Amino acid sequence: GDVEKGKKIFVQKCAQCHTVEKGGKHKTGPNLHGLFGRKTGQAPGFTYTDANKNKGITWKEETLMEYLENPKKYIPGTKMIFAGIKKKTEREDLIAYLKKATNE
Amino acid sequence: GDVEKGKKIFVQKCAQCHTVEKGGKHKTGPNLHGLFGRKTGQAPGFTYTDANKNKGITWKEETLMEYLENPKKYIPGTKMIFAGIKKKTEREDLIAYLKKATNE
Ligand code: HEC
Ligand code: HEC
Repeated sequence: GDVEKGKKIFVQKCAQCHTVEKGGKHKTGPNLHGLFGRKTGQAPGFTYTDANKNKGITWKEETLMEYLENPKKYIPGTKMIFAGIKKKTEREDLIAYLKKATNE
Repeated sequence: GDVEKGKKIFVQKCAQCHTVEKGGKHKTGPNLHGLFGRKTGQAPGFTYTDANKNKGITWKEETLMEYLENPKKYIPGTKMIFAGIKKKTEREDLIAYLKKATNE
């Protein structure tokens, strides 16, 4: 496998949701450091879907190859969920901005 | 509603997938200009999910307040699916980079 190319692909298709650095922060997705040898859905502090939580497989070259070709196929139920906004005043302020900008 | 606050929220939580300016572009999500007083899934040239496409309700403060607190709940089926990496060589390259970066 070609590392330099893989780095570019990661930066374009994955970096937006995942960090790989040790101690890396969780974003939309979980930090991926120490991924090889780790079972699905074990990154401490992250909230996985039951699908990702129960896949029951170990991440490594082979599993990643199948998974990466089509995530939903390998782990039916895996998806990105649009983060809700629980605070009422925040939703009110956001809508006020939306009402103005989407109409100007 | 506090426009100034909504503006910051929008930019930090929504701008990455949505643009609101008239003639704006579609990103991971559709441009939201003209959103109010119009039914769901009406953005020209954007392919929504059947879920978002058939919610049928009309966007306005009321409906937006309920939707924003929990998208999935107000529109069962709305989500983002993880795109696969069709090219076998890219998957290999990506995996090599991950193997390097997640251990170092
Ligand atoms: C956000 C829009 C993401 C993009 C783009 C990518 N992934 Fe992701 N990934 C994301 C989340 C929120 C999740 C968990 C979803 C769930 O079902 O709970 C994941 C998970 C993974 C995993 C598994 C991690 C684990 O089990 O600990 C891997 C290995 C993974 N994603 C890899 C990955 C790569 C390499 C991406 C680009 C090709 C990529 N993801 C993009 C969110 C997002
Ligand atoms: C990218 C990950 C997104 C983020 C972050 C936000 N939204 Fe989004 N939004 C996104 C998509 C891909 C879709 C459509 C999905 C589908 O089911 O087809 C949407 C949809 C909306 C809509 C409805 C548009 C319509 O009915 O025409 C609204 C009102 C909306 N999104 C608003 C919104 C706001 C204000 C966000 C941040 C607070 C936000 N979304 C983030 C993708 C993404």
